[PDB]
Amino acid sequence: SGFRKMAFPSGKVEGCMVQVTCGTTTLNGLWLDDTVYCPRHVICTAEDMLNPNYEDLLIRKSNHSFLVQAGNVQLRVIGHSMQNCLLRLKVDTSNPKTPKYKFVRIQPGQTFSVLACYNGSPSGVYQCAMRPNHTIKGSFLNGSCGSVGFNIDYDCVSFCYMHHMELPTGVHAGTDLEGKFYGPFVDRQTAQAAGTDTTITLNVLAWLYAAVINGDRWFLNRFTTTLNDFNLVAMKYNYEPLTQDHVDILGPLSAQTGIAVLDMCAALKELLQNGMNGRTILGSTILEDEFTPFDVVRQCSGVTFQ
Amino acid sequence: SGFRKMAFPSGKVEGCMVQVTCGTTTLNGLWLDDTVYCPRHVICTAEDMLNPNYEDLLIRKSNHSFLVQAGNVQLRVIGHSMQNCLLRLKVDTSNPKTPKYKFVRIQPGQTFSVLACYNGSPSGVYQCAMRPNHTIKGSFLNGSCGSVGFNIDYDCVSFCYMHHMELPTGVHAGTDLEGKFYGPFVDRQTAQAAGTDTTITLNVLAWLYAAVINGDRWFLNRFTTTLNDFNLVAMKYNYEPLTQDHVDILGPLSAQTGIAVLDMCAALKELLQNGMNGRTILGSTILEDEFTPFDVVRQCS
Amino acid sequence: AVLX
Amino acid sequence: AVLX
Repeated sequence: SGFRKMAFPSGKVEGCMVQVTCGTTTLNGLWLDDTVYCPRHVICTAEDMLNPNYEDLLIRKSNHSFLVQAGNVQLRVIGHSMQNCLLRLKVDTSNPKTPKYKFVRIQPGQTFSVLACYNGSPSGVYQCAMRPNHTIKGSFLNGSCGSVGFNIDYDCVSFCYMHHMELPTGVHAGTDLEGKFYGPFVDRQTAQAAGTDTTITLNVLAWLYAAVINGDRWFLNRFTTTLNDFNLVAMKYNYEPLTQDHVDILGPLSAQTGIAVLDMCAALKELLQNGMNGRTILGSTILEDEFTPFDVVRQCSGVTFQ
Repeated sequence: SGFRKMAFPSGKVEGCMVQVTCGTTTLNGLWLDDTVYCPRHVICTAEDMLNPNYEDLLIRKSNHSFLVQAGNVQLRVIGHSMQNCLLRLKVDTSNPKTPKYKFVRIQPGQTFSVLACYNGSPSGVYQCAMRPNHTIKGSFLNGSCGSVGFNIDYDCVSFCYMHHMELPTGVHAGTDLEGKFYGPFVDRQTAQAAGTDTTITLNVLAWLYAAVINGDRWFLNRFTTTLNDFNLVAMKYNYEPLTQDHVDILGPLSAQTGIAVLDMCAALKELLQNGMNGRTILGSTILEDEFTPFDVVRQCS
Repeated sequence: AVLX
Repeated sequence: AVLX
């Protein structure tokens, strides 16, 4: 028993982390087969970062100007190009630790694990969510760019995030593994701000289902609501509007517990307007929004990875 | 910026996980060099669990009765012995994935990462603290026994925990890697109860330093306090008493934030007495106590 | 307690 | 924003 936010085991990703250095700029890269992926802003030293013309700035760079380091070993770069906001280095050695993998672009609300790295050295791992405002509330210091987010399915690593920057509010922005940013953000040290964020309603509902699955069910009531009536209430508390698509995603959790989604929405509505009144839910005093419906199934089902 | 309940990367430990089966019982084991460590209760049946005698049960086993598998592959057990509440199985081949490691017994209040496993396969990794009552608030299903807790420094894994049991309140109990239980628990299925838990004051102060370092500052105040005055209050709220040693430990974070430890204590004192009133600290509406000072320093450098 |  |  118990219910914890868990990261995926990070071994398969650890085996891919390398160090990429241009001049005095050192950040992390992702080594898969004979390609190293990293943030293109690695090529910038000093204040180049204000308004870089990456395309031209890159044209000057040579292969020997990239110092790629994997453990105690320097990897020989034999090619380089740009793909959107990512640099792609071709090295002369295919990574023997390459796991089965996939590049995916995730949707706002979806969760993933982040392996925080510095100088190519994995340092910590944590679970987080892509916020509705397209940022993540991570924990990153200087030199963490190139750190990746990922999920694991059976034996396949789905890479879904590479870290590029910290916004003025202390939250974080980055790209998919095709180099395309999540959100309207661009990779320059200009002024950019995150939009107002909302609570991930779909995930809260999943978590309430989690609670019920674990015998924590005091908040359930004998009423229901229409979707529209739920949204009218929830949006006042800064919750994402709930859609019929979301309702369908909660199907399996609804079937398992025998609780219709709108009946649960009625529970959630009552919880928002009245608070908990001292009680807790899965040991939390707060309504949790970083577990997806699928996270809940995976955990309550002891899913493992090969 | 930002502050997350962060675990150590689990790869070095993943490469040590194996499956140990006895008759109809399967658990996880830890495979280092040519030894596999697992909980001794792997040799118990349904009947044997109310009051097992592990010496009796163990003598009735041979090497051949232990099925050890690394992935799909069976490892030949060529030796067995008991070290407290652990079984040690010698196998005829060495784990090339064995990291630099050591076994350490941690103290209550310290933190470590847990690699939750089932059938020798990693499921997830999460960070937690050893409660003052020696339990862990874990997430463990059937078959998770043998999962280990660990810390990493440089390239050296310090194994500090192996999971054995779930108590009736639903919290967790285990041993160090010599098989000695944390707390007065035994590996048998009798009603056992955890001592009343308490809040790890030292960690709460560290976490308030983490808050300050990330701009969360509203709880600070002009006051200061003495150690004794602080303790008289915290103890009313079931907080562990703070000692000079604990004050000293908070020194570096004190220096970094320019907030005196006893000033931070006064802040905490007012929080305990007045509550938080709607407000949050680092996203939480309660005081977090599963971050040590060293954890805070590491993450917030 | 349950042996887990 | 800061390129981290």
